[PDB]
Amino acid sequence: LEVAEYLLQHGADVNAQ
Amino acid sequence: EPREEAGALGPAWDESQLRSYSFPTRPIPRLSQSDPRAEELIENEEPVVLTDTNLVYPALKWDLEYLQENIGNGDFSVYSASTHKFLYYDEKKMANFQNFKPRSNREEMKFHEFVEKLQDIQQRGGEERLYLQQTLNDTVGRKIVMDFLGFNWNWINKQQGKRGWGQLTSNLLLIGMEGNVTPAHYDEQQNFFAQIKGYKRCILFPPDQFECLYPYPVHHPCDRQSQVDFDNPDYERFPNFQNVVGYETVVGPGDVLYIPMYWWHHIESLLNGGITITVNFWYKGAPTPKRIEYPLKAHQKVAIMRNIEKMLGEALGNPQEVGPLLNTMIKGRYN
Ligand SMILES: C[C@@H](CC(=O)O)C(=O)C(=O)O
Ligand SMILES: [Zn+2]
Repeated sequence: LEVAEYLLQHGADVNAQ
Repeated sequence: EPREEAGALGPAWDESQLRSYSFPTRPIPRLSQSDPRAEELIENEEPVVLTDTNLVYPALKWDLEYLQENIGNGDFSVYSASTHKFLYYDEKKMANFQNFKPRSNREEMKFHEFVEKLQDIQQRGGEERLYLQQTLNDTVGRKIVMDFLGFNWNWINKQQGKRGWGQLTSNLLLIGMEGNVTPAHYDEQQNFFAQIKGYKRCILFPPDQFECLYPYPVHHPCDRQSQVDFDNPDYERFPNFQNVVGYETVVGPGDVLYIPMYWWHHIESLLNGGITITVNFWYKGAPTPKRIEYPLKAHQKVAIMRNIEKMLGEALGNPQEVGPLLNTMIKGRYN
């Protein structure tokens, strides 16, 4: 179940440098 | 759809102030924060306009004069463009796409200079466009601090807690000229979009329309932005853009739009509506759930696709080799 958890991780990128 | 303003002051805006596009839309609900339907929409991560949060009540008195006198002497990022489109681009990624030349440029500038640049353009009838986009920080003056402290933190903190969101990361101050447009894109954070001055038309698309909006490659400076020119869609490159359907609303002073994480949004300052002012509230999304349930949601597949592109860019040692390998994987095998 780790491959799934790994690929489901998200960042926090937004339209702000 | 335009709401009548109290005191018989007439309709705040008119349909003639809206740009024309090729796709249909249906309205986003406008509800009171006390309405359980509004709570249900936020919990299910669907957009809603909240009309009575008082989230930025102290900021509703903000105009260029008040801000210039009180917002301090810090630097403000101001974008300049000759087109109404202010396409966002990540400057840290331009190295890997050095044939990309943005149509807008960023200039660091004091607030009084931004007002002066605004005034000079207004005077000379020029067609240059400015869009101030600056995260609020501790350089702001005391009166702005007092206003900031006066936001309805009681309400939004309870939202943060009820949804399990992460930290508040930023409050982006947005001051744009009439007719300004931020092209369609999705953000990797939850957003409460608090309108202060002027009116903004917001067109949202759910995450399951990924196939119709064609984001740039992850390693491109315009990562998360749509490749489609909403003004002249190229249906041969982007055929499924003929299937998009938006959720639309016009927010005004006092309104707060919940833009759920991963939802595409196209936002424009109404034509002939004067300057617009907005402050957003960006929160990190909740973690991946303890138990994964199948089949996955659209936004989970988006997270997967992003991570595939990130991994390949790293493993191949060059982001521009990502496309060729992906095509090799699929041609005559999965297509
Ligand atoms: C910057 C903003 C767009 C706009 O208001 O022009 C946005 O996309 C956001 O708050 O997430
Ligand atoms: Zn956004």
